[PDB]
Amino acid sequence: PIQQLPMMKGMGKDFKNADYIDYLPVNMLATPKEILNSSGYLRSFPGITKRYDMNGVSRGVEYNTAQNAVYRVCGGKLYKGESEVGDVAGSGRVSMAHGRTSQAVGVNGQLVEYRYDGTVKTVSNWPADSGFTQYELGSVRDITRLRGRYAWSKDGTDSWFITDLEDESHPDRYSAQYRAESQPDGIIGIGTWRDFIVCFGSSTIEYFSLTGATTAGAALYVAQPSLMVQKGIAGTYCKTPFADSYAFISHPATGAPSVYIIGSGQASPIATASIEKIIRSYTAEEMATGVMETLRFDSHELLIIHLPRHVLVYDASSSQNGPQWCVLKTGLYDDVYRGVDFMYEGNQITCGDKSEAVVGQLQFDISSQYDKQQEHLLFTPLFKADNARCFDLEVESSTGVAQYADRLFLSATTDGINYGREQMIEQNEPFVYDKRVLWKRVGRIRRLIGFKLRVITKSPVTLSGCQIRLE
Amino acid sequence: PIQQLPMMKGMGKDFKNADYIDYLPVNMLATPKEILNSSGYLRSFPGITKRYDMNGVSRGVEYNTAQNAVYRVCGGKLYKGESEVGDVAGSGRVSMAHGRTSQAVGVNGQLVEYRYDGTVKTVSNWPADSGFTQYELGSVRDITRLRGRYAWSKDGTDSWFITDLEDESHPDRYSAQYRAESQPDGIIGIGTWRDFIVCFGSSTIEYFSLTGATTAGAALYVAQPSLMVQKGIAGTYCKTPFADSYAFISHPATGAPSVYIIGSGQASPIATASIEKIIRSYTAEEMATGVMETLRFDSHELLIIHLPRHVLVYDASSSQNGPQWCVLKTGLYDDVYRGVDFMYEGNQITCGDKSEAVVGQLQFDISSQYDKQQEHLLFTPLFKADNARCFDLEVESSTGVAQYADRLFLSATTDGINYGREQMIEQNEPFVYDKRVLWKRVGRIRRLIGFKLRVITKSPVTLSGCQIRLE
Amino acid sequence: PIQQLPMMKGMGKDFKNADYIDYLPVNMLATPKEILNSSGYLRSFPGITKRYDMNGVSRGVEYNTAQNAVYRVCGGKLYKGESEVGDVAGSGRVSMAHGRTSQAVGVNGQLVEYRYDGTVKTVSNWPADSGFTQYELGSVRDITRLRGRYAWSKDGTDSWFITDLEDESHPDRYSAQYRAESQPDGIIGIGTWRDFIVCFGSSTIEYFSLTGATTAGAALYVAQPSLMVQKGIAGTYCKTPFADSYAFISHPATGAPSVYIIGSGQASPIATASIEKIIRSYTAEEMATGVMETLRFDSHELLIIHLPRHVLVYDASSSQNGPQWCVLKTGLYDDVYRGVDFMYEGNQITCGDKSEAVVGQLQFDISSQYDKQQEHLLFTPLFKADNARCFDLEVESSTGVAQYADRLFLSATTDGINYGREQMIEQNEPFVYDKRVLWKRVGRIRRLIGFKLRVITKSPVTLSGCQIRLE
Amino acid sequence: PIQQLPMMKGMGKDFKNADYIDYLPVNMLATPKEILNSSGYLRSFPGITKRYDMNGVSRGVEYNTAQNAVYRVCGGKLYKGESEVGDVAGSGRVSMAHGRTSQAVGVNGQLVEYRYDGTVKTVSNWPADSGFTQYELGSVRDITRLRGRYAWSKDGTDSWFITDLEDESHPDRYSAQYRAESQPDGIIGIGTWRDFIVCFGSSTIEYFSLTGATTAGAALYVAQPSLMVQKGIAGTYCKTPFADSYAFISHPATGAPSVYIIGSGQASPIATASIEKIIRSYTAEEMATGVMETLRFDSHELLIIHLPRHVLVYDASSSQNGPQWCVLKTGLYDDVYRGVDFMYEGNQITCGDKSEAVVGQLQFDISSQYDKQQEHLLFTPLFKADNARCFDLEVESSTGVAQYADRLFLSATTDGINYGREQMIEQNEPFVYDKRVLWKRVGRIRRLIGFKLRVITKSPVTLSGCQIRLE
Repeated sequence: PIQQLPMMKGMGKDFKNADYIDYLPVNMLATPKEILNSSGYLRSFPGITKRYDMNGVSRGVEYNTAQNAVYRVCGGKLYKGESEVGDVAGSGRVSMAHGRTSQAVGVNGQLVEYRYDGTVKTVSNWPADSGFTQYELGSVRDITRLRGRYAWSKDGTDSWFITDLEDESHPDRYSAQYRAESQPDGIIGIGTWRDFIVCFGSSTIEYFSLTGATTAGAALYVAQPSLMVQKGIAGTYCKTPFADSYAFISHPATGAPSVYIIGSGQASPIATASIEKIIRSYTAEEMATGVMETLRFDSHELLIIHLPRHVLVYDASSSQNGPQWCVLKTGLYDDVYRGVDFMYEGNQITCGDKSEAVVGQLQFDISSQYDKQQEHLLFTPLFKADNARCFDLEVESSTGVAQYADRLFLSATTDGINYGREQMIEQNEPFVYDKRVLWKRVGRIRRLIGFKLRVITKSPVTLSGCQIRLE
Repeated sequence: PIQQLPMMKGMGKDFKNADYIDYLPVNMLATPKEILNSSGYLRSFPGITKRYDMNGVSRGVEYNTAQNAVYRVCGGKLYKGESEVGDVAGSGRVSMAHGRTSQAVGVNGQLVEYRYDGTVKTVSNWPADSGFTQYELGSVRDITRLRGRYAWSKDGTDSWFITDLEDESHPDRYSAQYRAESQPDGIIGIGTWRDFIVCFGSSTIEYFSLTGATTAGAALYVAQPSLMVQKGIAGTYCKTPFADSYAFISHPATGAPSVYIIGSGQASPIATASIEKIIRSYTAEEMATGVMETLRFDSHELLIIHLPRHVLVYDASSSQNGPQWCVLKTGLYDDVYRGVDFMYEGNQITCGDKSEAVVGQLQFDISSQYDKQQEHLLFTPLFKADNARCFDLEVESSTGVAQYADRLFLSATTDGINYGREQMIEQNEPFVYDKRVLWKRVGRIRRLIGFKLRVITKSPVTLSGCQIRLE
Repeated sequence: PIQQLPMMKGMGKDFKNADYIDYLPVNMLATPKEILNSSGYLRSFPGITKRYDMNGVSRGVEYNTAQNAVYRVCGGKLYKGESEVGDVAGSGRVSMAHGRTSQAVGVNGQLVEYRYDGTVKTVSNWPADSGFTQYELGSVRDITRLRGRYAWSKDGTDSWFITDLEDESHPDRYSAQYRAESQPDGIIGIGTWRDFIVCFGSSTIEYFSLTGATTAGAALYVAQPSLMVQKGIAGTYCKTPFADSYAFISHPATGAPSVYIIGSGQASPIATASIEKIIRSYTAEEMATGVMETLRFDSHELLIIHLPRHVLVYDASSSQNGPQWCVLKTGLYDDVYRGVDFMYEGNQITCGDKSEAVVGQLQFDISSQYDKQQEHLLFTPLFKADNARCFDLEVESSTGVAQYADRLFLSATTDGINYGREQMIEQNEPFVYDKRVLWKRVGRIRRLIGFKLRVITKSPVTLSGCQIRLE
Repeated sequence: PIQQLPMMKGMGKDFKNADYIDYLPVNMLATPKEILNSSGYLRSFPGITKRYDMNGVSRGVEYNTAQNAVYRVCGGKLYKGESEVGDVAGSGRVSMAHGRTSQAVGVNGQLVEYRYDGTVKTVSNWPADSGFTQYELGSVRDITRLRGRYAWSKDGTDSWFITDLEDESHPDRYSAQYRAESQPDGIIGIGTWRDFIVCFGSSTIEYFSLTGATTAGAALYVAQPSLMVQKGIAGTYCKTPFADSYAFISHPATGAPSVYIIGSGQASPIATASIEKIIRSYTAEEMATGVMETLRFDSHELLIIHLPRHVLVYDASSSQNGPQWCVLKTGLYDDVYRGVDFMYEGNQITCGDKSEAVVGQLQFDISSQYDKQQEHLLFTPLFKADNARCFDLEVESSTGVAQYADRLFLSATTDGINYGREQMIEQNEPFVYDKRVLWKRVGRIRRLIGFKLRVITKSPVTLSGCQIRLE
């Protein structure tokens, strides 16, 4: 009897509290596709090759559609593709937006607009000489663009302001300040959904639309209670437009945090129990600092979440049997992934870096990150097979492209935590397209068994059709 | 013939009047998950370890989103986190809300507002000197906060009042009084759903939405009869926002009390026959004093109901096979559970207490309550197995974490009430991750059988996939 | 055991990065129909036979419903059916539209109207002598006709202008200019959906409908934010009305480009992973110049996409097993297909040419393009058939219409990339309707197998019911 | 092994391009009904018996509800029932409508109204001496009636007009001229759906509804863009109200023509690939002259389409497994069906003629058209038998009503084109209701087989339950 073992996700035990957790594949994305007796395979995440040299670690990215080019804030410089454009202060993640005439950056509590001519302005009140209203423009937390106006949220006071129509360096003359007020507090983040300005506080998300006022002094934005969601976000960068709405990480104000996707007046959880355990392992800080982004390539719709010790990628295309989460990492010892700020330009996906002043372009026919071999794990779930005495562990691996006959460590665990002997089998060989990755004799399963299936290589890893002979 | 036995809910007989009741697992939550041949396991509720030392028993808790903190009323003091910020009179349960500038407590019929600057005020009528309308302000029953206005229900006269926008310590100048008015009486509780003030009476639930009127004397709230629910609440704390609406315990004015969740003008029953019997056991009093809370952790969506003798937890994430209720208790003699007022902050869930002046932090890797060993009960439904002989009673447990090889009392019932001989099997062992909790020989089934499967532990208990060999 | 091998879509491995890709049929369309034990067959694309001689290569086509005739722009001439009716400058693709009194061509930043009375006008500002408003009428990108008004998009400035009701040669006197304005940039293309002017930018698509305002200077078109889509188009000719909405190619601004179909406020993906890889193989240029068109015949609803090296046809009527894509080509060495600008007039589908100054009429009873034989491929997917020892490779073919006993090359790959020896079998002979295309002996199957099934013909090729005996 | 052979629709090969086509039953209607192990039968189309001798070939028909009679334009006369009530000029198809005081015929570009009192008037402009508006009344293409007003389309000018309320001989005093205007051109046909005037052009079908305006000059009709259909019609008589909306033959302006039924803003295709090929066999001419009609009898809903060489009938009440088309013909050599202009009066279905100056009434217990023996065919789809010997081919026929023992020609093809030997089997006998149409010895099937099953008779043919023994 030949038995197939699912490999898109495994099961194990958390030795800290003896709870059943999910072993997520490392550096492997699940592609659901009927190939041969498998209906899906697993492919290594594309490697990164050095492309440009920047000032420092990346702090922001955005695909400007006005200039049709990628703008990145890395280190202390602002770039338009490769050419430096200006200077940026601060040291942390910065908010970015763009408009008809300038690229705006929210940094260090300032809304700094770099115009395409070459002039750098800052958002500030109208001069007292002009008969225009003066607002309490405090610090700046997050900025967006809508209808030819920059809308930015003041730091922790439940207020936001929109710039004027024909002078973007100053707010609107009469009515520029708006508030949520369907909450005690919370303006943590701000975005633009379709034509609504979305204010994500804590335990509240609100939508504001244009009212089309004509008299001076009237409010130009009105809340829509029919679309408000009773949930917040953890930090100012714990949100992103994922598919057609916003996917975010919930604030601790409504319970234990988890990943949600906005529906219509409600949020639908996307994180599994294991993902929620990983998130809960973080404090309020180290989670308010998480960065969420989205990627799209080869029918893959990925949501990437970076936290100070993890990088979790959720696939919306391979979630036919529940959410599909994988863990990205750099090196061989669970070091946090190095890529960040993915943006697709021309015909290539370009990413920044978290520790060096470099930028990579996500090559597809290699798996090495800046010419360094990487580790891919593929766990199999536990199952009870008393006295099975299994044989012929076969995996279908797509070979042919590599630099060396890189091998594979196959090992078995009997308790769900502790793995035993590791066997090294050639899983690939350059310029050969018929390999038959197979281990003939495996042990006798006493009560439980699980398989590890680790690979370390600089080449793409494709695996499918994991099967055994149970007899 | 190997047969699997469900553990999430057992059957039994009620010896008082010979009825078929359900045996609800004690201190165990059912997590649905494909473990191995089981598709779900049962995990002990996390234990409580002392965190702080308060003035007295807990009287309320609320997550202040304006301050991003947790406010607890315990004993006679009000705490922000761990440090006192004021003194609260009275001894019973109090209502808590918070706004931009203050934290309001409805206690002893007074809306006492503690401002963050150090000023304690009481909501009272406007001075007669001011040219503002004066209202007959009675005792305060329940309070809530919406759009910067405290709305509070006066005791038992079907009236509620909203405070002024520019002075929270006084009611609104011109139109501050409203009446549900679609009911002969009843304002038992108040709350805010999304943007509507929900007023729960006895045998009715009304929604009030903002009119937006600007002229003086015009009502700022209009009833939405389309959303009216023809059911009430038993007590002023017999309601809680559960998932996206309010879940409550119905008032005797509409028949036998039971647990409902509000849909869209409709209430869907959540309680089963056993829960209805448990609720009906108490009088109208001891139901008016019930408490309801909500917890959310590891995809677990628990609705907790505290009563004078029963603490019942309904899991909304494991109700696929019908509602899933469990019983939480302290000690080995069905004493009521001690933890109360659960609230998550930072990365920990903290709970008050019902008898001692302490606050615990709900540690997960232990199962004891303040270093006191706990009793966990499971049950299997009665089945007719005439002349069958049971062997190889296997139960799968994830062992490994324990300070003692805690044992397990297995016993069988043949009539559904009385359980026979009790046998001790080592169900756990320190630092051993494969145990195979098993009993070789079970007796011959005469007519019926059920199993007890009691555990006494200080460490987490995980159990799944009970099976027997019926032959 | 007789096993059926589908040929609607094969499977293989890319030899540059070892990824599992699909193998689309070449020059074949899958017609779903219960023929015999098959439920579908595959028929060659109709061949092209020379119809007319024109000035140059095709640059645009349209169906003037006012004149009830096909207008083509080939080389430097504009033809109404056969006879030329004007001259068109430039060298690239031109936009076409028509109305009651003229045929408008958008070319070289100009809106040139050739009127049916024989005279040629051009869209230009109203003379300054009149009191009518003057706009900045720069270059043109895309033009459309709706309600007797020509609406054209200014090149790269987000603005679009409409003509006048009584004078199509000049814009509207008072309010002729409109903008999307819910976007940093993008006016890439313009169209008319049902009664709305649809503007496709980068990462946004907007809809405009008639207001009905009669006062001077009032807006005549209003944007409908409810119908907007958060996606753009890759180029100005990367869109076509397919069924009841616009099928387009997404712009690199929203991520990796692919093929979408607009629904109601959202875009439904169409392209498969292999098609997305093929699209991604192209840069921003050589993708913005791609063309898309729609064909309809014999219930076939084809969406054709022309790129510098690939012509991809998507069949909407045969997409019950997922999207159905095929590749068209000219010659035997995967060149770009020469037929372009299909339009059905009278009872014939007439098409232009990409390399010569000719026009074909798409004969159905042949398959040769301008009396030149073509090559069709029918791959079958790989499968694991260890030691199968297959026999009796049968394909059911409808023969009889042939000018020679055309053969068929049958070959098998054992890895998905490299194919073996080719055996020639008569799949056709003139004036015979019983042929039994069959190969008796096929070799033992080692691990995998796939069949190529290539034909080179001047005659129609119909194939169905590919089967083997595996024993 | 007894196998049932379906007869509702066979399959064969068109030898011009060797393409699989659906062999439609000739003069046979499929009637779904559980008779015996068959679930449906096939009944001969009822024969035509001469009723009246008119002035010539029929040109139009309409059921006048105002007079509760039938108006037929045959030859040069207008007939009310049987009697002649007027004279009509021209020789082609005319348009019919009827109102409160007249029967209106659109012919020769003129709207000629025959009033019930014997007055023949023509729609014409008001005399200039009046104070009412004068329009540019061109020719008349199609006419209809709604709300007491005659609405007619001006030929080839995308405009239509409505007559006056109190004087149907002149257009409305102030606002009688309306224009589609959401289309380059095309007013091919006009009708009324329920209360909406439906204007069918090329590529557009629009709806106009009452405005309710009372002032002079205001538009009585406003376009409803929410119901527009983006498909035209081939000719002025290529549309009929089928069930609740209009079934129509699409214009070549939108691609290859087909048959559609209007839904809600979209047209649902009804034709199959074979019917699309049959339609495409004709040019734009010879298809503009196609005439559509509807029939209803015995739970049979029939859509009849007349072309110069094909009469195709679609049965909407027998389309559970797909469209059910049949071919009607006169004589033995596929001459076009003579019957035309079906209309139900009293309890007789009455039809005109295409060649003779007579009118028939569709007798139900015969099958001859004017005492001429008719031909019926029932093909069987091709199935691969591959060395199966066939015996005992039986068919269930309900005999009894005949004047002679009519015989049936049974033959079998092996390639779908050329048929074999013809065997004559008595399929009917006068006053015998138990016949057992059966043929013992059929040949050996080499590869494929199909059956022709032709019956030539003057009597009704009812066939069902065709079965054969394959051994």
